[PDB]
Amino acid sequence: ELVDPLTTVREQCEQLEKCVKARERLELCDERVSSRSQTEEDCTEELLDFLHARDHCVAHKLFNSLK
Amino acid sequence: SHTDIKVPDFSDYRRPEVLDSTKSSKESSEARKGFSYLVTATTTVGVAY
Amino acid sequence: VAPTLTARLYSLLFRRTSTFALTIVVGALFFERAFDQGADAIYEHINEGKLWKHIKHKYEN
Amino acid sequence: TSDTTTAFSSVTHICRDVNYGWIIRYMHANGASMFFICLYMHVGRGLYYGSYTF
Amino acid sequence: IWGGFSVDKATLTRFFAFHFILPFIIMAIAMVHLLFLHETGSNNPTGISSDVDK
Amino acid sequence: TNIRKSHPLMKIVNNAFIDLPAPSNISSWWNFGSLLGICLILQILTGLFLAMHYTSDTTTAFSSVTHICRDVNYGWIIRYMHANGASMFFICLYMHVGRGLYYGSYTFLETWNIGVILLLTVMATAFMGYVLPWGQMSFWGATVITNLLSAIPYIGTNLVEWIWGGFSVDKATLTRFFAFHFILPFIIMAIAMVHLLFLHETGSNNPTGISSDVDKIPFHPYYTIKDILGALLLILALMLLVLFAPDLLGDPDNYTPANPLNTPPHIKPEWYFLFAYAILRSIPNKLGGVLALAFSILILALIPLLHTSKQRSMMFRPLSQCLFWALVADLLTLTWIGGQPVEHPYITIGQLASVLYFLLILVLMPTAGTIENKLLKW
Amino acid sequence: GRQFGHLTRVRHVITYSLSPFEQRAFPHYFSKGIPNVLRRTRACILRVAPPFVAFYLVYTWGTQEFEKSKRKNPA
Amino acid sequence: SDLELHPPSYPWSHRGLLSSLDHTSIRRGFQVYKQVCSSCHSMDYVAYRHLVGVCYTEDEAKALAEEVEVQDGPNEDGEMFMRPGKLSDYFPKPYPNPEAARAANNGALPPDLSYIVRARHGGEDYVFSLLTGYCEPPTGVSLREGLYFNPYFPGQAIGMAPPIYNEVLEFDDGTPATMSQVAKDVCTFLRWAAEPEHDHRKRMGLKMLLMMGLLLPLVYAMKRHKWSVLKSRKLAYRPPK
Ligand SMILES: CCCCCCCCCCCCCCCCC[C@@H](O)O[C@H](CO[C@H](O)CCCCCCCCCCCCCCC)COP(=O)(O)OCC[N+](C)(C)C
Ligand code: HEC
Ligand code: HEC
Ligand code: HEC
Ligand code: HEC
Ligand SMILES: CO/C(=C/C(N)=O)[C@H](C)[C@H](/C=C/c1csc(-c2csc([C@@H](C)/C=C/C=C/C(C)C)n2)n1)OC
Repeated sequence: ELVDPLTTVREQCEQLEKCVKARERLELCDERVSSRSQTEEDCTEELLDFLHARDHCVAHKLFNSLK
Repeated sequence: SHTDIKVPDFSDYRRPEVLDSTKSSKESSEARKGFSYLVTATTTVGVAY
Repeated sequence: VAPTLTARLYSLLFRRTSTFALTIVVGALFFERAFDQGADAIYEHINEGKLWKHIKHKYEN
Repeated sequence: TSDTTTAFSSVTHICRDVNYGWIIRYMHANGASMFFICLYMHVGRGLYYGSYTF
Repeated sequence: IWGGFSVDKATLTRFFAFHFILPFIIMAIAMVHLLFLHETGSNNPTGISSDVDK
Repeated sequence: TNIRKSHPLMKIVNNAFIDLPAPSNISSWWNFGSLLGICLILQILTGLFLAMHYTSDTTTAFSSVTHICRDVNYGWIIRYMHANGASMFFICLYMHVGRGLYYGSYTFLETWNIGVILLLTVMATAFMGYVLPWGQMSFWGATVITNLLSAIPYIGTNLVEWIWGGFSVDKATLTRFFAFHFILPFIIMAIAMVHLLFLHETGSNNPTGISSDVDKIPFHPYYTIKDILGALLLILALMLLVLFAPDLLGDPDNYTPANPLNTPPHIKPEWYFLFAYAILRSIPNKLGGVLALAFSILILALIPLLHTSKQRSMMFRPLSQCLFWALVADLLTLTWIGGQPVEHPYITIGQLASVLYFLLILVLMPTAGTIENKLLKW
Repeated sequence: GRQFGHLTRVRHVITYSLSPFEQRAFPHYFSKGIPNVLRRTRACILRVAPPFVAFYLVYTWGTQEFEKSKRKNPA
Repeated sequence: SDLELHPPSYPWSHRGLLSSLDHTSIRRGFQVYKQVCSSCHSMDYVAYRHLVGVCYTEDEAKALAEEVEVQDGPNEDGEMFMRPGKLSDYFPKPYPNPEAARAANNGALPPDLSYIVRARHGGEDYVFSLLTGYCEPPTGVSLREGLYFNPYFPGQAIGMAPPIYNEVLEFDDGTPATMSQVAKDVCTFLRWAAEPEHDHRKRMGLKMLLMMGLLLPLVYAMKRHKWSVLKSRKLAYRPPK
């Protein structure tokens, strides 16, 4: 039931050259904020970097077969 | 001395209908005014719209 | 196009400023028709069916 | 103000609330007809004295 | 001139705009009035020319 | 003899727009004078047709503007014609002042100083103009500029409150600004005709800066048709801006009604105030800020006193040409920076460009002219 | 204001003009115009371009220094 | 946090350099306002009559208008009564004053929805990006539970709860009511409910371009011929003796 084109083509977007690269530095920020005591060197930054690379790709193909 | 004053050659600028020194300009005056006045008539028509 | 169409257009219409004016005003009326809808038809082709004028018959009593 | 809702009230606001607004308001209203008495004198004089020939 | 079928909302504001501009046009027309006038100078009570006593 | 020459109305028109002895060689740079006149008239005819449906009170100011765009037949075009014409009027002002500097036109003292007063007045107009919609930018832009007047030594607060009609940019201020914005374009027109009077007393300057009395041609048909073509280009530039990108130059904040409590993150002038905003924001002091903003425009009244060159125009002056384009590129910098927040890279280079504007006009270009004179052994 | 016949003294200069109906409006529009336009550009590029390049690079550096400043790198 | 992220550039059927709005999708987007965003979001500048000729017909618009109670002007008795919706009625005000929006919508104040694709930088792309680009909070930062989380929101946190989930209605004429569809249509409606004239300006703009394309060479030709007397003039200096 219900096949959303966003998440169908978002999987092609997450699987891109510059995209995974921006998740690598997000994960290394993840396993350092979670790993340390009580820091404030948080990962709101790296989150937005991934979504920059991802949503750039989203726009290119999204509208192809939308009724 | 004023008899040396010839008008410089205009061939470079002359409309082709009046390049021949042996040809009457009257033959082509109608057609030549036509073009420049058509341009104007078309212009005003465009402005009018 | 024997004594040129522009020559006969000059001698018949352009000579007197009266017939020159009359040609413009008669011409401005003709041109307004051929251009308004003539350019609207080109506006139709770039928006083939996405306009309400094309949809029309889908919701008719 | 120029709208139906506030037109009448702004005029009152001028007279009542605005400092010396009542004088400005009546200076205008009376000047309007003062302008007319001068217009009438001026046209009348033109007729009487044949100034109209200009 | 109404902006509708009666003297409505549109008419008040519209009349305001015209009442703002018209006194300026008046002033411009009043300076031409003075131009044409100075071309002869004033008339006088007698209607005889006053060039001999200016 | 000739009706067009001797009639006390047609005579005045003939000697200004028809038989006027004009230079044979005036550039497309001379077109902006007429194009300003077109701009001024265009603003009047859109302005009036806008003033017919617009209300002056806080309660209805924003809504009447919407009412125009949405409900009033072809009101949306009139509205955007106005808004875009306002800045089109500014590009012409900038071209026109620039040309005056480049070509040494400023040497006509009276006609040039009147032009400075024209500039201040057209800018005083547009600043009062943008407040009228009563958007967020209308209010806070109005607030930011007026508050500067609190700095004038002993006379400070009493002045700002007098222009305010209260203790903030309130109800009184909107309607008051409307009245001033209605009248000022007419005063502009009157000052613009004196501008043209003083000008016709010498005739135009030309690209060379040498006198053209030896090669004058009649303003009709040559400049009638050159101005006709030039106006067609203005309508193109104004109408591409209106029928394709009506808000490109516009700030989105002005599309939400004014809130005197909630103040927006960026305080962005319309592009034509950005260079001046930059000059003002760069200096930390209150008194000094306003006095630098004032100086940023009143400086043009000094340029003639600081003509040092034996030649009139920059046409044959290479060092001065470089120093001129330095002024244009520097003004392009002040513009871009004005539309940026007061954070790290922008404080420094913005302050730096400010010093350069003044050092360039007040010192640098007056020196180039002395050197340029010396190189010609003059 | 000044009018023709009062402007200045000029002696010994003949001027030959032609009617617009006898001549073409665009004599050699591209064959002379393009040679001219490059010639006009070459005449001014070293006088107009250098401050604009200097602005452009200040603009591109300045904006790149703006964003690459507020993000951190240590704690 | 203060540091931002910007919308991409979704290729709308009207953000093309000359192209009109998709009229079928202005329709769908009205519904996405009608039973979803009508309960916290004002649209004070759009009336029912505006929908006529655009998306719906004369009947359909009246039929949609009659669907709610409007407070009509005082009767003879002196009290305000309630009547069915007419064509000339404004879109329903959910809150009597924006202070009621504060107390009855989780602390925060929801903005007016007419002129929304023109009051936020990036326009409809931004609203589409805020609507469609919903995600879970990042590490290090805890969202205060009276506020949600969106990357496209300037402050990253704050306010709005998202009703853009799959199928909040079935679309009138054979259309799958997905996430990307239900977000697209509102935006394609809110463009129209910010700039209605959209189609006309672009229609006029084409006529302007075609007019100028005819006029600009023709006026230039008028200028050149007039100027030609000067542009071909020959000088000769003949000093005496
Ligand atoms: C001021 C703010 C507006 C900005 C406008 C800028 C845009 C430019 C448009 C400005 C208009 C310029 C017009 C273009 C100039 C062309 C010259 C034109 O006026 O023709 C002249 C003469 O004018 C025309 O002949 C008059 C024709 C009249 C046509 C009707 C015009 C439409 C108006 C409708 C009239 C009805 C009144 C409305 C009643 C409600 C001279 O013609 P000419 O090139 O030297 O040829 C000589 C004539 N010959 C052939 C006989 C020898
Ligand atoms: C139906 C599909 C819609 C659409 C198109 C939008 N909303 Fe809402 N919204 C609500 C609240 C409380 C806020 C304020 C949050 C804050 O403080 O910013 C909002 C915010 C918006 C926005 C503004 C965000 C922005 O662009 O900056 C927009 C564009 C928007 N919404 C569109 C509350 C509600 C709500 C009740 C809880 C419902 C239902 C909707 N929103 C639905 C919609
Ligand atoms: C058609 C009637 C008419 C009206 C109305 C009129 N003028 Fe005059 N005006 C004249 C005439 C005629 C004269 C010549 C009088 C003379 O010199 O005897 C004149 C004279 C004057 C004078 C010179 C002083 C004088 O009285 O002779 C001034 C100033 C004046 N007009 C301004 C105005 C102003 C201002 C208005 C209002 C806008 C106006 N006039 C209204 C026709 C009139
Ligand atoms: C101080 C800057 C200044 C400003 C601002 C200015 N003028 Fe001028 N203007 C001049 C000077 C100086 C000249 C002389 C130019 C020349 O002949 O080379 C001039 C020339 C003109 C011309 C004749 C055509 C031409 O371009 O040479 C007109 C018309 C014009 N001005 C009108 C205006 C209008 C309208 C305004 C806007 C209200 C205005 N000017 C703004 C100083 C300026
Ligand atoms: C007939 C009076 C009138 C004249 C003349 C006038 N305007 Fe306006 N202008 C208005 C009104 C009313 C508004 C408010 C409606 C609006 O914003 O469209 C306004 C709006 C403006 C705006 C705000 C633009 C916007 O929509 O964002 C600016 C800027 C402006 N005018 C500048 C000018 C300039 C510059 C002049 C010429 C010196 C001028 N106006 C001529 C009445 C006038
Ligand atoms: C009303 O607010 C705004 C208007 C706009 N058109 O951009 C901007 C949003 C605003 C204005 C910026 C700004 C910068 S600079 C300036 C200005 C206004 S006024 C002026 C002087 C030079 C003119 C004085 C004239 C005096 C005569 C009355 C004698 N400069 N305004 O940004 C804060």
